[PDB]
Amino acid sequence: IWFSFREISYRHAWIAPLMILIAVYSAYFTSGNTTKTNVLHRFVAVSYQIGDTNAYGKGINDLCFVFYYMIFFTFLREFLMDVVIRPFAIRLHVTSKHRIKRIMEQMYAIFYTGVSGPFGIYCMYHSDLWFFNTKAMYRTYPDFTNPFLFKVFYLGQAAFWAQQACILVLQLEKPRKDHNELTFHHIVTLLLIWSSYVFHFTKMGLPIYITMDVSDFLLSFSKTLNYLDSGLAFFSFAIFVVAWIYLRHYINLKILWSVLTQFRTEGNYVLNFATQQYKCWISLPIVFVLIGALQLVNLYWLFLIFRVLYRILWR
Amino acid sequence: IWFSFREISYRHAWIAPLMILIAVYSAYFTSGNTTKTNVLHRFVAVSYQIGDTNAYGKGINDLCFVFYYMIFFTFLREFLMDVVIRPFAIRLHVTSKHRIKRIMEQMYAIFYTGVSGPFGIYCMYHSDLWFFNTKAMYRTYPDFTNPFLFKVFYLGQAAFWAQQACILVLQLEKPRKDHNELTFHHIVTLLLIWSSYVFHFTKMGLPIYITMDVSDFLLSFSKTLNYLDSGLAFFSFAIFVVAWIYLRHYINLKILWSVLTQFRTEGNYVLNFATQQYKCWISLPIVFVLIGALQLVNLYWLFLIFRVLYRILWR
Amino acid sequence: PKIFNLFRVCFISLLLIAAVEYFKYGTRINYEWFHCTPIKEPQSGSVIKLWARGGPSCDKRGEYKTIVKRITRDYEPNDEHLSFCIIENDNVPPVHYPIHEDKGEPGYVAYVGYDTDSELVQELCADSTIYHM
Amino acid sequence: PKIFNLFRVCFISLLLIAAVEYFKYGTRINYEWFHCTPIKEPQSGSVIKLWARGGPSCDKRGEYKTIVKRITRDYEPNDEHLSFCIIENDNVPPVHYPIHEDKGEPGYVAYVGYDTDSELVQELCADSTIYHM
Ligand SMILES: CCCCCCCCCCCCCCCCCCCCCCCCCC(=O)N[C@@H](C)[C@@H](O)C[C@H](O)CCCC[C@@H](O)C[C@H](C)C[C@H](OC(=O)C[C@@H](CC(=O)O)C(=O)O)[C@H](OC(=O)C[C@@H](CC(=O)O)C(=O)O)[C@H](C)CCCC
Ligand SMILES: CCCCCCCCCCCCCCCCCCCCCCCCCC(=O)N[C@@H](C)[C@@H](O)C[C@H](O)CCCC[C@@H](O)C[C@H](C)C[C@H](OC(=O)C[C@@H](CC(=O)O)C(=O)O)[C@H](OC(=O)C[C@@H](CC(=O)O)C(=O)O)[C@H](C)CCCC
Repeated sequence: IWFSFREISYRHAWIAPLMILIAVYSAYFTSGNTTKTNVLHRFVAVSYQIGDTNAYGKGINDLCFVFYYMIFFTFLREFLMDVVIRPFAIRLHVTSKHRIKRIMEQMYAIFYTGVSGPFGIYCMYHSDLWFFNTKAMYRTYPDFTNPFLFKVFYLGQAAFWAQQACILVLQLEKPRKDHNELTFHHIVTLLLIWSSYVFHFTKMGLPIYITMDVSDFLLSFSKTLNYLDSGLAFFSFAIFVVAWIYLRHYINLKILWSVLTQFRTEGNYVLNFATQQYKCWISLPIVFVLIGALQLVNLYWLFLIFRVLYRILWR
Repeated sequence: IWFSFREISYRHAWIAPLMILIAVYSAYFTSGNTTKTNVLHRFVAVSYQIGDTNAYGKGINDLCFVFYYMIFFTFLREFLMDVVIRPFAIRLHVTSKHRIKRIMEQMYAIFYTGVSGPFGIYCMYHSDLWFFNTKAMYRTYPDFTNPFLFKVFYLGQAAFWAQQACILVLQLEKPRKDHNELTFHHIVTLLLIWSSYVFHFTKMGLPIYITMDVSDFLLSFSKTLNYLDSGLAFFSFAIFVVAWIYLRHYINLKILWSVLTQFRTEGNYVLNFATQQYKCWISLPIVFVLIGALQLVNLYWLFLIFRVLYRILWR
Repeated sequence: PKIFNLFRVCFISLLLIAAVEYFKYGTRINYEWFHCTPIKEPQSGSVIKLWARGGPSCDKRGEYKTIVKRITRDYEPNDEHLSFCIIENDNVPPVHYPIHEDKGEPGYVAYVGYDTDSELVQELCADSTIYHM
Repeated sequence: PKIFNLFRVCFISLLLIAAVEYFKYGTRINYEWFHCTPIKEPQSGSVIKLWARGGPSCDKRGEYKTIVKRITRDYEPNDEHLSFCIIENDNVPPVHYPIHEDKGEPGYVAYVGYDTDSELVQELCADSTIYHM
């Protein structure tokens, strides 16, 4: 069955990750203790529940969970893409190579972001961060524990972006696409996620997930409407550019100004290595540099968007 | 003078190290304080004198001294070799390429070993190690301090062998010579010297310097007498083989047996990381393995010597 | 003239030298980790009893270092304030342990608890001074 | 399919993760190195006076750790046996230092000497217990 498996793994790239996921889930669920006393629980579920409240700690089972759901997102990407989009993008009159590949990619992005954007907004709705309040982003800083949904959202985003990065590294496509700053952006994204989790800055990182996700959703929807040659694509592009300007630039300059102003004024600002209080004069430059790098990369894309608007308004 | 310097450094390779040595010595001696308060003293002289007695400590000025005298031995090798041996090996009727190169190398080895062998025997004469006594080799183990002559001898041997190794690495000759185990031997030699000094096993290392040096002297003298086609070379070879057997194999099996027996019986044998007492059950295998590796390499050469004796006794 | 091979081998050799010197220095200043093993003994509630036991290399200095390290690493004074005493065996030389596993009484013991039960530490350290932390 | 590039980048990333976690753990268990600076004060002969001074993060635990580390690292009980006492300021909270450089009195002081002058330590620690090491 060596040749059959080779052919299936060539055609369907999701069969191996599906087998891994199926095996792990069957082994975990066809058993007795499904609680933290199982060895597969550190992969299937989030660990370090503080007592029996709704607040989870951090550890190495976080790495195990992130790795297992990297495998899960690798399965989901290929399976969903093929099995669903193939039929959808073929029963729709799109006849090309570049058009089919990019409609593939943007419809998958639409699905994932439609799932993860409202999820993040719901997580930010059930906290004091409601509506990008930047003070609740610093008041109770050390934040060693996160709620259930907040932690699973955070770590699912980490697993998804880690899988994107490893796909970017383990190439399976012509790399040359004329947009390289994407590698730097992916590096900055993983650094932000990981340092945000490790150094207890997760309440600070949630608004950025929300703002990047909603912009990604609108941009992917507009590019799909472009691909289908609909004529309704310009309205969607205008909605996208307004929402991009607001949600990325206004909100992220608000967050960068919040760093400079209320990093030093809200909560604890005296360094304590014993209490793991890292909010101090030392980490302020690090936080500002990382978010400023992200915002410069976003400003570049704003320049590109304005360039395209220019072309559209004289051509 | 760029071309003149290039030509001189091509012809005479010792001019650059001579300039370095001359500069450092002139700067050190054309000054005021020639004692430990000078910055050049850590290069020119051995440091860490304990008070005003005859016993020196260890530190990083040991590394500085070793490096500066690596430069010194690099100068001495080339200058002595060229200026002296050229005239001597040319006024002697040796007409070849292989003959001239090897008579070069063996006469330099004769000079260096004639200097360093009696030196080591004199160092071992003014201690209790006299005549390869193996108990004084362990009684006062921790040995943080060494006498003046003992330290300068030890570190000069270290500098000479380090320079030999770096010449072996930075190749300037056809490497292929049909004797490669020499690289492994040089690795073992530097490991032995460095670990012997660092872990306070210098009284244990001095007999090996003596035994290897005298054997090197006799072997180089016999090979030179061979090169000159003298006819007296066989007597020298017999003297060399007897002295090799005794001084290397008998004495070094005595030292290896001394490890196994009196490593555990003489002096302190209870490990103490606070008092830097490393003579214990843990370091016994390390010491035995290093000296056994050295003795296996020597046994190989004994096989070669017996092979040559065989050829000489049926041909 | 493989200058880069010489540079790499010298670089590696210097890292070997520095690693071994750091090994010596670190095992000399942190020797009680190798020679002394902490022995805890819960008494009642939050309080425990500390001492260390090893060979002849576990001297009184090593026992004191091990005990204070356990006190300051197993109790969090930011969560709750603790209380402890250090009691010395004055019928004992600084170096008193043997090689074999029959070692007698330690040179130092300590009783450590939280301020939620400080009366137990007070009545468990007879008349030794009690340190707050 | 550059599998080796993926392996190398994952390997490097895991070393980054482990290095940062070790940084957190080590700075948490060895926090008094960053927040407390030892202040020595020679008294007469071999004896000195120890205390530590920092900001609010130099608590009583940090002062005690700094003092005992200085005692056990600046004196060699193998060469000569030493003697010391730890004196606590009980008119002081565990967290008592301010940010600015006007900090008052420490939470802990110590007098440390060798047994060659043990009478000076005995008369310099008024009625505090004296530990031998
Ligand atoms: C004391 C010491 C202690 C130390 C302490 C230290 C502690 C450390 C500090 C603690 C740290 C705390 C930190 C807290 C933060 C926590 C963060 C957590 C996580 C957050 C990160 C999340 C990461 C998400 C980021 C992302 O998501 N990042 C991603 C989002 C990011 O990577 C991806 C971005 O979304 C990329 C966006 C690019 C946009 C452009 O692309 C648009 C182009 C220009 C136009 C368009 O697109 C094309 O151009 C099509 C091209 C495609 C192409 O460009 O190739 C094509 O044709 O195929 C098309 O334009 C045309 O085509 C017009 C055409 C016709 C016309 O107009 O007439 C013409 O003109 O030609 C239009 C639509 C046609 C419409 C006609 C109406
Ligand atoms: C609790 C935890 C704590 C942990 C604690 C841990 C602490 C660590 C442990 C602490 C450690 C303590 C350790 C203490 C030790 C301290 C040590 C300090 C330093 C000591 C090291 C010093 C290093 C010196 C080593 C050296 O010096 N090492 C060096 C010495 C070593 O590297 C070099 C050796 O000396 C190499 C010797 C090789 C010998 C052969 O070579 C000989 C050949 C076979 C014969 C001859 O040589 C030739 O063969 C000539 C060939 C040359 C050729 O072979 O190429 C040619 O023709 O050109 C020729 O043979 C013929 O030619 C005969 C010919 C005619 C005939 O017979 O009829 C024939 O038959 O063909 C004869 C003479 C012709 C005579 C005719 C009578």
